[PDB]
Amino acid sequence: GSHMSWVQLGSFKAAGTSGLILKRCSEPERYCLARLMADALRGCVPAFHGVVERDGESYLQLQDLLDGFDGPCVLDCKMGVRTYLEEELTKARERPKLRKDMYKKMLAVDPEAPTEEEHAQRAVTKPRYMQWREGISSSTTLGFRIEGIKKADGSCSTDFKTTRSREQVLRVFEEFVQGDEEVLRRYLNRLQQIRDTLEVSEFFRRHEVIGSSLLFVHDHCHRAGVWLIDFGKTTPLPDGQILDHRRPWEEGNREDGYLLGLDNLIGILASLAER
Ligand SMILES: Nc1ncnc2c1ncn2[C@@H]1O[C@H](COP(=O)(O)OP(=O)(O)NP(=O)(O)O)[C@@H](O)[C@H]1O
Ligand SMILES: O=P(O)(O)O[C@@H]1[C@@H](O)[C@@H](O)[C@@H](OP(=O)(O)O)[C@H](OP(=O)(O)O)[C@H]1O
Ligand SMILES: [Mn+2]
Ligand SMILES: [Mn+2]
Repeated sequence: GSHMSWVQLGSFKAAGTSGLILKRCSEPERYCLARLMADALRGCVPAFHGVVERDGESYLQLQDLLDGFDGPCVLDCKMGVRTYLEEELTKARERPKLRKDMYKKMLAVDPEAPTEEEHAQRAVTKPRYMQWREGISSSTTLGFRIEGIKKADGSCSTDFKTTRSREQVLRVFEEFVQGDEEVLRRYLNRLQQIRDTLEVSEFFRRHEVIGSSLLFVHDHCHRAGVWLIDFGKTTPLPDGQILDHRRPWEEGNREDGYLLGLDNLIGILASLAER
């Protein structure tokens, strides 16, 4: 029905118009959604209708991706081998912002993960925290990770920080689709068509795509959709340089491994389909 329905049952706000949702405006994301409405990827992303002012603050007017669905099941998949901007590595070297919260969140999962100095600081840098998160999840090895699942009653889970192996990921999607062969076939058809669109997209070859997700939505009527969301960390390459989105990331090359992720994701769903 609507995302705000689930939020009720915080960058998001209810829109006045039916089938729309408001997201806190960010300059990079607004720039990206405007470009995307004129790109090959237009149909692979939520409709962007412009910006509205609400309680003296700027909001993106977006398609509510849950509108078409009757009690939607939702899975958010963060795409890429790298999940932070290269500029974070520079800031952490010249002027580190020590994060006590990120130390705690790290300590919780692996008490041996922090260094002697991090233990002394009770704090880590963001890039260090994000690189650690990439390695204990599937991000580093498969180029994506499951972030959360969110059904319509309100039953939700974010308990996937150590979902890392191909077979672990397959079992999460297995549980998500609950043996619905039609939903899985539709998901795979949609991902195949998204990969084809990304491989010809003028936007995609010219932009570093960090921290974006694929949103999987299905319902008990076997309706299934997938969209790219969250362009808040998607930035243009300088002087007409391009990415292949498959080759390994090395500081300076701005590679995101987005298509390495999508290739592996398609391979896992295709594997599940044959079980
Ligand atoms: N257009 C949309 N329609 C419906 N639901 C949406 C839409 N965009 C986002 N959502 C939901 O909101 C969640 C967060 O979206 P996202 O764009 O990643 O926001 P964010 O504030 O950047 N969150 P995060 O990346 O986790 O720090 C998604 O996982 C969906 O469940
Ligand atoms: O709690 P988690 O999931 O272990 O870590 C989150 C991470 O998932 C992501 O939401 C990140 O925001 P980003 O993608 O850079 O916009 C957050 O960073 P920050 O706290 O907002 O700096 C970081 O904490
Ligand atoms: Mn996001
Ligand atoms: Mn985000």
